[PDB]
Amino acid sequence: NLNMDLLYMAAAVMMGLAAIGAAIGIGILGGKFLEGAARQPDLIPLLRTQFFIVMGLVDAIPMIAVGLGLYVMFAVA
Amino acid sequence: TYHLDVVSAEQQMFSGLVEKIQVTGSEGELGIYPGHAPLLTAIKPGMIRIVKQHGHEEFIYLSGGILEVQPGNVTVLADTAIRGQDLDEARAMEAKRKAEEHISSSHGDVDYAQASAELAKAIAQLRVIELTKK
Amino acid sequence: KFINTMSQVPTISQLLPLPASDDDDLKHKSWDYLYEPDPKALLDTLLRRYVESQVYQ
Repeated sequence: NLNMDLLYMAAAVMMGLAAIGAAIGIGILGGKFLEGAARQPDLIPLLRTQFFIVMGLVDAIPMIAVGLGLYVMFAVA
Repeated sequence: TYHLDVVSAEQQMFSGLVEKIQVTGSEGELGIYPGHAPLLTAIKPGMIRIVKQHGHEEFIYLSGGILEVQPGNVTVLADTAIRGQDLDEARAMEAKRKAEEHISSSHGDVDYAQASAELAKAIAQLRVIELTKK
Repeated sequence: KFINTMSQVPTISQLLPLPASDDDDLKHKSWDYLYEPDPKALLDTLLRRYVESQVYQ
């Protein structure tokens, strides 16, 4: 019935917005990371360490969005 | 920490280890730190704060020059620099008198291109003479 | 060149090209280098001061 037709749409919009947010956020943050190496490479590992430290908080919310999108699509259905 | 060298065509202004420094630049003032990112730049009329061991500052006038930060040991080159107690408030006030006259006495663009530099010299002195009191 | 009050040595040395066969400062290395904008002018005027200093001295 109509329930499943709307629930796939809800999961779709949630995961789409999550994808845009996460992808562009890491795009900007990693863009600054890659800029640092072009200035000089010897803190590629340490800037890559701070990169993961920050990228965790980047991915904090979009994976709540993805988790609930997956839940709606496979468990509420 | 790190070693700072300050020189001009007329004399060596300073040479030795320092804890931190705040220096004039082309766009704006900048603070240097131990092992800072290497850079070189021209400097606008201003001054440099030399905070040495135990936290003792001294104030050097930098009327014009270039600063170098490629190594841990940094370097200031001055087209004109004056030690902070060879100058005085009376001298900066004379510079103020001179500049305020020349602003009224400059009427074209080339002569204002010179009077603006005279004003900048006066203002940088009027700045360092106040900083000197700390 | 004034090596002593009563002895001096004649010398010849090159200014240009600024010799890169001097000892390399491999100790000072970095993870970021920043050139202030219009680096050409700053570097050109800086090198003019270099040649000025060497010749006058």
